[PDB]
Amino acid sequence: MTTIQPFEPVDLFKTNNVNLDILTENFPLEFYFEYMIIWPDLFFKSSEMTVDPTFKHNISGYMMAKTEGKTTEWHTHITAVTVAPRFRRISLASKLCNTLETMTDVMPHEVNFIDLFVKCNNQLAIKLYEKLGYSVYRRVVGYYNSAEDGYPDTLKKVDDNKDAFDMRKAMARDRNRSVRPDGRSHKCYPHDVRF
Amino acid sequence: MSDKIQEEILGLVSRSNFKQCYAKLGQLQKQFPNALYFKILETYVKFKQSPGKFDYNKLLEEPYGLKGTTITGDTRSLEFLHNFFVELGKYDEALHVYERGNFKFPSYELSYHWFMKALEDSNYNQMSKASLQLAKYSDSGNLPKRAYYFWNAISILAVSRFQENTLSDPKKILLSRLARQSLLDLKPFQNVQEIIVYCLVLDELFPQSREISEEIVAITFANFDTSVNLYLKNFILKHTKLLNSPQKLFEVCSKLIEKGLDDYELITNLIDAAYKLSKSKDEVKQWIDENLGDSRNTRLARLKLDIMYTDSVSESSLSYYLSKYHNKPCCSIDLNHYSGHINIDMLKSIMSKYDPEDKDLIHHCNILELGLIGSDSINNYNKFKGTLEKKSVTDYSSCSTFLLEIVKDKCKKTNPELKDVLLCITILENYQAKDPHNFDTMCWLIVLYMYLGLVPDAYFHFINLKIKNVQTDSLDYMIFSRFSTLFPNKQSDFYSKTFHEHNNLYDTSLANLPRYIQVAFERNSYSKILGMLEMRDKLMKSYTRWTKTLENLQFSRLCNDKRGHLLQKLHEDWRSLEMTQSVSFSDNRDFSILDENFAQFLNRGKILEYANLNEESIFLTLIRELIIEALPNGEKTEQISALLKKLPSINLEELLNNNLTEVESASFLIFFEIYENNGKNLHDLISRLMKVPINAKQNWMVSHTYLTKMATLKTLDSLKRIKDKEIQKLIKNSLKELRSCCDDVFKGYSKALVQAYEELKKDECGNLLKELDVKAENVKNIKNSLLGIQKSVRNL
Repeated sequence: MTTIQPFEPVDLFKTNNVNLDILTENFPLEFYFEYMIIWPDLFFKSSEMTVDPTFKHNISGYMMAKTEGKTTEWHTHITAVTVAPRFRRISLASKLCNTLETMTDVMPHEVNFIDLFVKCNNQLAIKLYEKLGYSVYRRVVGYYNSAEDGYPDTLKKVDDNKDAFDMRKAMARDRNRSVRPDGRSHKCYPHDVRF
Repeated sequence: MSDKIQEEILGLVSRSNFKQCYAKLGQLQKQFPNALYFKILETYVKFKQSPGKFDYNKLLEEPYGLKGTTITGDTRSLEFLHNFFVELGKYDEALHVYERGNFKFPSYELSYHWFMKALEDSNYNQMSKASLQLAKYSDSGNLPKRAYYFWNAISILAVSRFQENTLSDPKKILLSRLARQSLLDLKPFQNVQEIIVYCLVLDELFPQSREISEEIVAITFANFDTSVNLYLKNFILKHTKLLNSPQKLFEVCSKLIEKGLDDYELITNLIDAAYKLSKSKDEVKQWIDENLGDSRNTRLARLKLDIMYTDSVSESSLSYYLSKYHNKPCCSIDLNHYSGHINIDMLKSIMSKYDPEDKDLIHHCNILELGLIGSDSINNYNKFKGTLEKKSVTDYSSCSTFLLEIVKDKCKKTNPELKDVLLCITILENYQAKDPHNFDTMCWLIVLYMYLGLVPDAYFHFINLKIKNVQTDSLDYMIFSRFSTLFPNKQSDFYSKTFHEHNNLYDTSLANLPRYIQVAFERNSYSKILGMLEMRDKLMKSYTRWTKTLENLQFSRLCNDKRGHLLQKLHEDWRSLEMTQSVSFSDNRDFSILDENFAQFLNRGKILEYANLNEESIFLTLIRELIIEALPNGEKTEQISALLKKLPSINLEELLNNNLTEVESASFLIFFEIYENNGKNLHDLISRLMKVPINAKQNWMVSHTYLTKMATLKTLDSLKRIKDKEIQKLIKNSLKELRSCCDDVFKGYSKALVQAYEELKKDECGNLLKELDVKAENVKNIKNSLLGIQKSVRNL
């Protein structure tokens, strides 16, 4: 069974069962510290009481987020979501997404909406996000461009393996102002995403 | 202008050109007669020229020591005094001067400076004193006075968790009383973090107190009305259970569950409270389902309700959970947690009731682990190896459970055979070719090679794992443990790039911690501080952190690399551990990533004897390296002598054998004889070292025993205090056979592998190989890796 537990800084030593996944990024050790320094309350993990901490890590995942924007743009941004391989395809990814909803929809956050960036070719994630009530707001061309790739010069060229989806969900207090059904047809540069 | 002088003087001090330092300081002295910073510089320069010529007590104890009267408020003057005191190992007098300086000249800047430097030394007692001085002079500061009182509480919390040995019994109560009263006087709390610290102060500094639990429960439940906090959820759940109030426990769980928190801990406490409230089983089942819907916990809550209400899991609740999760990976652990209450046959019949189409790869894996059906890994993998070509490339294949089970069964033998080790290598390599991203089998391929000493092909695996950041401290121990005696190739990417990039965690990230610690206090992220406080402590005590530096010191010695800078960092690292007043090592290695019962598997598995490293082994290796620095001087040091007493008061010979290899045990006793006994017994000691046999069956010991012999002799050759002619004759003569047998042992090791391959093709190994639907991989490829090692060993 899964219980939602705080992610302590020392739990990073207990994340190998989740971190060896190919698509899960092991961020620089400084980056893990930044999130909990400014926003500790949203930095938590998923734990299994059925897994004894003495013999094996019980952490099944950890969620990193942040709050940015002002006035109408005050929102919680989902940075990275991961689930341990032993606990996939059991809707635990949905639970953590809903966990951010009840946490940020009440005080002291009361954010207007939740947004995140997902690669356009990530059909597995796209179906998961759209299932829970999330809706795509715009396509970020060249979001994952490296230094070699350079800054994108035109929005006419689009690649699913390079562009990222500004992938959103509206809250009740937003009145769907920050979401639109035609978000796929809207294109903007990575620098245009400013909060 | 003050700093610009510092490096110039130190640079001239570093180059031993002390002569003009006095005149230039004298020129600064005549311009600035009242600048005591130059006076501290003079003593610093004096001590560097000849530590044994200048009286520490006369020049440092009376003006600046624990009874020091010369007290100044200049931050730079006090910083340099703290630096010099730390450099002398006088950590108590290092932070004593700042408390006196803040005592004589209290200011918000000086108190802030004292708080920062004491934070560097991990003197959690001092921040408790330092924070209070800031609170009184918070008027000129940038933070409210209420923040500093919490800082004192956090520092008190810091002492309680990690520096409990530094408090006398009356002092613990006084500090406990001080922590609560300071936070009480700041009520009402302004944010969640302030509430957490007060709850944190009460929870651990006032344990088992009835009024403490009620007060925490009351305030946390009040905050639950508008906001949802997981820290307060932990606080309220723990104390309400202590209160033995099922009605409150039911209300708390009901309140949080209604808010959208799908937590089994809430469900279990809701379930436990309802029984003590005599609620019917059906009422709780419908209430949980109504508010939480159909989830993993809700399906398994019924099984928990079955055990609590009937002491056995009913088929209705079990089948409902098995209706959706019979073919899920989490089915294994969830049912295992309740294996003591579930009838196996009743569970077995349900698994046989499902359709064979639903009896997928995951369903059989859940069957295999539950022990419902006997192990059929060979057939099940053959049945489900077709899932390999249809699964996603990034997706992991569960067929590893079948193949690893075979791998585990052979590896559970106490003494794996050469063919047995190679047999598992062949099986996993073909699967890993089919399952490139599966770490479960890929880690075992890594471990299999390291036991055989085959670094180059094993290192080919690590680059595919993309190990970085935290994973370096917890996963580099399969590869970088004792690297100086396994793969001494400086030109290889293994050491030049992979090893060097892995040090950035310790050389850069570890030094960057204090900057992030300061902002957490200033940004009022007090809750993460205590957990982040444990983070730094384990790092300087990390097993990987200490092993890599000591082994590199041997590796630098083996390659005749410069060690003066390397030892300096070791002393700084040793100093960093000492000022934390807790000399210990932190075993952060992740043994569980390979097997669930790896703790039982470490001590019995010769497959991981190269990774069998404990605190005693690590501490000993530090002593040998420290002897290396002291041997050219020929003088016994109190630093070494005191650490020798900290070793167990047993026979030194037996202590080595329980933590170090046989060749290391002989080599360890070598350095003591010259250091302690002036080397009277090397002639018998060196002969015993050479008598250590090197056989082709020693696997990773072959490289280990050769290079340990290679490393120790090169030290004794470069040690110029060896003056006896006769011992000088054997040391060079012993080296002659070591160079000569460089290729004799390797071709024996190379030859021995060939017959093991032939053994694999025949008898049981061959018959299963045909059953495996896998053909033996070519011999020539791994021989080149072994010959590649022999290629590098010759040039050593």
